[PDB]
Amino acid sequence: MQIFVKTLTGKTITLEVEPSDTIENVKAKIQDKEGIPPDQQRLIFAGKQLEDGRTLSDYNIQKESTLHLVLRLRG
Amino acid sequence: WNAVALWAWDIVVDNCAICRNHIMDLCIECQANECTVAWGVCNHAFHFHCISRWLKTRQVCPLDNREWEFQ
Amino acid sequence: MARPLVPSSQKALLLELKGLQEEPVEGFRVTLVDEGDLYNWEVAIFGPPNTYYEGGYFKARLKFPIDYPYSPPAFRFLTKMWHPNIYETGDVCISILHPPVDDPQSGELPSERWNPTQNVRTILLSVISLLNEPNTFSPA
Amino acid sequence: MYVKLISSDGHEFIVKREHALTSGTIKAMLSGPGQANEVNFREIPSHVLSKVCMYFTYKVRYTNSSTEIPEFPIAPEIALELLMAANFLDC
Amino acid sequence: PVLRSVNSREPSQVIFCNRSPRVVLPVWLNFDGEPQPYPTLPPGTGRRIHSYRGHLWLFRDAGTHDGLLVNQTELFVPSLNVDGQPIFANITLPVYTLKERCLQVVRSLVKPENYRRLDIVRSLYEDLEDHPNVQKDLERLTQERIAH
Amino acid sequence: MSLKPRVVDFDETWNKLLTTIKAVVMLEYVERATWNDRFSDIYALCVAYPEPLGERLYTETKIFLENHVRHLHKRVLESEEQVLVMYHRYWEEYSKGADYMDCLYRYLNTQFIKKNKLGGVDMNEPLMEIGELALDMWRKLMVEPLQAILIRMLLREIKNDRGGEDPNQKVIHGVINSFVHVEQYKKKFPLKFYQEIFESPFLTETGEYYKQEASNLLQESNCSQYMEKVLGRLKDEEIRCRKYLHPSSYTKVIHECQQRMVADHLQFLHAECHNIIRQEKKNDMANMYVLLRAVSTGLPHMIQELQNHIHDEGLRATSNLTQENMPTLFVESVLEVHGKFVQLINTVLNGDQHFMSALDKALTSVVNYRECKAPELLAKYCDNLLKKSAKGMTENEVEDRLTSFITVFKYIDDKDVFQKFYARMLAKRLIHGLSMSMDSEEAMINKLKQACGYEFTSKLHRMYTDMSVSADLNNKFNNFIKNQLGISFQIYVLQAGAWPLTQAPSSTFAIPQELEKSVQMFELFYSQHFSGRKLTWLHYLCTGEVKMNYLGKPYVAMVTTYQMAVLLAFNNSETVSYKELQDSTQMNEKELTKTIKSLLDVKMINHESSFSLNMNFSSKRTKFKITTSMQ
Amino acid sequence: SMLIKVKTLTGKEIEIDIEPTDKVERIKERVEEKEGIPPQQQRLIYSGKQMNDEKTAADYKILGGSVLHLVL
Amino acid sequence: MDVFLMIRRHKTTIFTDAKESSTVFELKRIVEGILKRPPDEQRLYKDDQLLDDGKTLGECGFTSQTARPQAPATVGLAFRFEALCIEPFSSPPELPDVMK
Amino acid sequence: SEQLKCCSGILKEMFAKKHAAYAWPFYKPVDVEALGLHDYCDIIKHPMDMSTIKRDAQEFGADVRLMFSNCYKYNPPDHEVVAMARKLQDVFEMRFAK
Ligand SMILES: Cc1ncsc1-c1ccc(CNC(=O)[C@@H]2C[C@@H](O)CN2C(=O)[C@@H](NC(=O)COCCOCCOCCNC(=O)C[C@@H]2N=C(c3ccc(Cl)cc3)c3c(sc(C)c3C)-n3c(C)nnc32)C(C)(C)C)cc1
Ligand SMILES: [Zn+2]
Ligand SMILES: [Zn+2]
Ligand SMILES: [Zn+2]
Repeated sequence: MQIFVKTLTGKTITLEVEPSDTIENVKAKIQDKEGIPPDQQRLIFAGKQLEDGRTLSDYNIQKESTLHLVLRLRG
Repeated sequence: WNAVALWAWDIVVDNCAICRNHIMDLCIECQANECTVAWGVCNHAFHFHCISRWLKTRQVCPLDNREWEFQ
Repeated sequence: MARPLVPSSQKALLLELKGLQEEPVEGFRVTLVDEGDLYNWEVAIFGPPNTYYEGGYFKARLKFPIDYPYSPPAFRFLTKMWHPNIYETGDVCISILHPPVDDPQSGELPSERWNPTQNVRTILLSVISLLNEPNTFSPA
Repeated sequence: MYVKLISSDGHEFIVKREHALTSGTIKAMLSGPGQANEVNFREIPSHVLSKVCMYFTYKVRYTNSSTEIPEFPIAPEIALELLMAANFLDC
Repeated sequence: PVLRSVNSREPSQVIFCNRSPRVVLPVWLNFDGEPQPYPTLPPGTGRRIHSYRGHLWLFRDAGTHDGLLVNQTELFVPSLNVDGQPIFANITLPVYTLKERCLQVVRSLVKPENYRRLDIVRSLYEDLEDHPNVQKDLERLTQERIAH
Repeated sequence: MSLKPRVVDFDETWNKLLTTIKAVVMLEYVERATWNDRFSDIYALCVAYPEPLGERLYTETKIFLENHVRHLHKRVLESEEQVLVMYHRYWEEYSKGADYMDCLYRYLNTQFIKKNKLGGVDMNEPLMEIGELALDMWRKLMVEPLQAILIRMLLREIKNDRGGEDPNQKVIHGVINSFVHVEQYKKKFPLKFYQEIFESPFLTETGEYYKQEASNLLQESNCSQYMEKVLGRLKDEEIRCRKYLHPSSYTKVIHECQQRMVADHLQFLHAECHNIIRQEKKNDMANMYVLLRAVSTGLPHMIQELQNHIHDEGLRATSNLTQENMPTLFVESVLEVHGKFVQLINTVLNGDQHFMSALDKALTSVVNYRECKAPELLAKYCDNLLKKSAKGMTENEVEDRLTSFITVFKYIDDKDVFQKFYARMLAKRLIHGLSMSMDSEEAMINKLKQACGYEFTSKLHRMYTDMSVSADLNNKFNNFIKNQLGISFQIYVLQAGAWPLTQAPSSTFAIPQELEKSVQMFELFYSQHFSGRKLTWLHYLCTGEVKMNYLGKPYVAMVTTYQMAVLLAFNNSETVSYKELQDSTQMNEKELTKTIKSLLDVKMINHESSFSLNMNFSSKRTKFKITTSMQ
Repeated sequence: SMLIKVKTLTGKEIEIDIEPTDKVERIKERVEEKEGIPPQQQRLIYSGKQMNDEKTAADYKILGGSVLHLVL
Repeated sequence: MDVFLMIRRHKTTIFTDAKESSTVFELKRIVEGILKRPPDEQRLYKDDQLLDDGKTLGECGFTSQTARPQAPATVGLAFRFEALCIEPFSSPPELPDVMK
Repeated sequence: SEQLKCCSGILKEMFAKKHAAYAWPFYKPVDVEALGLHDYCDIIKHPMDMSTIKRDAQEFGADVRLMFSNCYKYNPPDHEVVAMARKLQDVFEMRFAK
């Protein structure tokens, strides 16, 4: 499938992944496509944090959707 | 004859994060009137005028958490 | 008649507002409280579906410093909120809104700290994420 | 426009009715039938009616404005009679 | 009470100048609304005072408590100041009804108890006896504020 | 002077004042001297010595008023059938009185009633200053007793007025306003006696009577006449209310009539709204609008019906069209529908924004109609307007047509397909020169941008900027060459993301010697003057000058690069076969076939096939250019 | 005459056509005419400001293609 | 600068006002409004000497000091011709024995 | 020169609106007549104020310390003025140390 990814640099990109790829794999692909290490990457969809240890099917994200990438946050 | 050959390709826009302007276009501050483009260790492209201010405010790249250094 | 010189911070704020309007961000809307004040913007926060805040409407006030984007703007929720990372006055404790000052004792990385590369949309997304995943390490 | 009050000894006191209408009882005496000018009476001596008229004039001239608004002196001798007359005229 | 000094803790400076021939003792309303006395000011005598922003103060006559008009209103509210210059409040007299003014003259010229010594009816004896209490004025002001 | 304390024979003094006040209250002339003498005696009574008789004066005046108003009630009863007029007379009497006899007792008010008003354990009636006492007792002993009879007769009088009669307006208004005068001097409520004792009965009965009248009109005449007579009734009712009632109830009475003549029959009105609008009966449409505006639930249904009619009319007018001029006929039908119904709404429906919105929705549905066909036709129409084929039209006419096209396109829902057609149309117009006016194209682009943001126009804006940039770069290259190839320079470079005809070639095409030299010079100039993304040579569009010296007269044509190579291939021999030409040109088979066909059509060349140069080829002018027929 | 889309929480972009001088009440009623949401249970959000039922759409600086926020 | 006056004849008395710079003719016009005998019939004095129309009240001795609102001055009256004559008011009462 | 510039910057920061919530009482010298403090002059033998302050940075530091100490000694320990003075002095000491 294909998804939409937005980086902090304003430019927009898309990634071709299946419903079997893991969150870690998606983060690695985003890092390869942009130039940000996975440690300082965070994917947000529908106002919810994307756990690294999961799969796209877990959040039920289909093709043509959008994913928001932000920096590291804490309390 | 006219013929056609165009664009002499040579490799993204590398939009600066601090100013949000184009690489070819001068920085936001320089627009109001020699704005060189400075690249960091992570290869991120940032204008010299905004890169110097960011470094002065804090010695950390805006996108990556690593140090800012040229080639 | 030369037009008044647009400040760099004002131009950056206008560009950010234009980008946000051209690319709507789900879960919130950003608009200026007063047309003549580009440093005072009103943002509406809507609870994401499938969360404890679903169906909620909490207003927030964003104030951008004169040195923007060098310094992160002040973000505080207008509607009364009870969260470990939200103070009674409405201030939001987020590493993104913290100044880029190297604080070894804080435990927050400079990369997670506020940077010029950050944006209002990114700050709103981080706040929304924290609303559902509050950090109890340093409750405010 | 001018009402002609009257005292005991026979004095006739003429004054603008717009001033004289600050006293409720004179306003009543004028608002009745007949026309109600001339307004006669039973007690007041001229020496009390004169002071009441001076109060009427003062109440328009040197008050209701930005100013010092001085005290209009009242002789201690006339105090009782003028108090009773002010009670009657409701001024 | 509805009329009470605001405990904002914000410094405020003022001056209460007496324009009426009477001696005026500035009155201060406390945090709960209870009147609080202040040192008297001689007729034509004025000075500076210290009071936080939002304070509610009134005026009174030195001997008879006869009402005095401060800044063309029953109460004066001092705001914050600029450059340390105290606010300027002017005390001036109201427009007395003749009964009330002659009553005030009788009270000034005859001591507070000697009213029944005078040669008129006991109804106006009763009027004489009423030295205006600040409580009645405060209640009337609260009612007027509620109505308006 | 004033009035002195006195010992007073209360009985005789009160008897004298009693007869005197009697004389004045009954309107009997009384001298001002005597009246002020009564004032005198009243001061005395209220200051009486040794003790004040003010209390007994008040009690005796209360008894006097009770006696008097009871007298007047007995008099009204005795009046039998003249109650309205005689009540009005007594009311004028007693109101003027209790205005006078208030000022006269005003001293007593101040001294006694204002000073003792409250208290006592028993819930006794509070003291009332003389004005309040007089009016309240008038109430309590003339109105409350008769309230039913007065209501009945006043209702009957107003009913006569409705039936065409004209009873005494002054008397009726006075009798209806005394119920509100008796309200004066009490702070509790301003109008409650009148509201709850007249307005409510009168509103009930007027509602009943006009519901009956609505039944009569409906059963008697048709829908149009019914609306007209209902509007007439409402107007006459407003006049009647103004004449008779208190102003606070005008709204309530008119609301009652509207509710009982329109709202409680809205189903028939809605059912016939279909017929009225579908029959474009303008007068009844206006009446229906005015009446249904008075009911919240009315206007939405008429909005729906006008929406449906506009939808159907547009659909019919646009589908019944001939296929000869589909774009122009489509757009003209849409605009004529729009104008007709905008004029109709402004003229007859008061220009209501709701019906304007209905018109907009209906025309949106029509302009997105399909079996998309409508965006296709609209794109074709704007294209045709801008092309050179619109012969005879001036620049102002083109601008007006563009404004109309924008007005029609504002409701185009299929923006994606519209832009898809428009990008190709505009690009073809620009590249081949078919565009009638580049300034007009820029104006249309600006209108589209103002309509739908820069994102929507990105493609067309980029295409126009690219045409301008190609022209500017050609000028700059000419300047650079002059600042230092056998033929001029005219070639195209485009971005593949907007231009739809960007079918870049890939075969090892061999450009002529002059074309190759010019390309080398242009590339050398560009390498130092600019940089960026790479693009393939769009030889299929570029045109250049080729000289045919073999003809009997000189002729030079600015022809396509592929066409130029094909023509130059003839330099080897007069007759050339397809295989030899393909080998010489190195061009794609489809491109070579298209070039051969275009050359045959132009008459330049004549027909495993073989072709020979046309020695009879001629042109209108010695110097000319060939059109890009390689789209 | 303008074209706007009312984005719902799920993600369905409801396209509606309004006038430059339209009213908030009419804009809300349009959603019910095409979405079914009653006008009494709609709270439009635009530029972080709660849409008022009295102010016209021109006071909110609404332009073509603007995404509107509707919360039930 | 205003001047207030207590015009008088016999034991009758009147209350009006004026400006210091006002002419005696203007004051006679005021008396015409009062009486209402027109100015020509009037004949005015202060204290006993006849006034002149052209003279301003300031010239005649009226001043904001001499004719203050609480103590309005006195003007004489006579008509066209007859002499002047003024008499005082009634004597006030006696102070009661308690205030003595 | 550097010490004087740093002292001027610290004074400007103190006078800024950022800390005006607590620096307001010390903007100008205390007005004895307005405050009604008969013994204020006897209590404080050397009055000072931020406006009055506005050899080296040591002199400025000593003046600021004396100004703070005057109010600290005059007012009771639990005074709102004392609390505001302490709040301002915290930032002043932080700036001096930095
Ligand atoms: C002579 C006169 N004639 C007609 S009126 C009058 C008069 C007018 C004003 C005053 C003084 N002002 C007041 O009493 C004001 C008026 C009214 O607004 C209420 N009020 C108060 O002071 C009230 N106070 C407040 O609302 C704030 O409460 C904190 C309580 O402490 C107030 C003062 O303590 C009593 C006497 N001590 C001082 O004044 C010491 C003085 N305090 C302060 C001081 C006082 C309070 C605060 Cl929060 C901070 C600093 C002070 C300074 S300098 C300066 C500009 C100030 C304000 N200061 C320094 C340095 N060192 N000492 C001081 C009250 C009734 C609770 C005492 C005295 C007489
Ligand atoms: Zn970097
Ligand atoms: Zn930059
Ligand atoms: Zn720069």
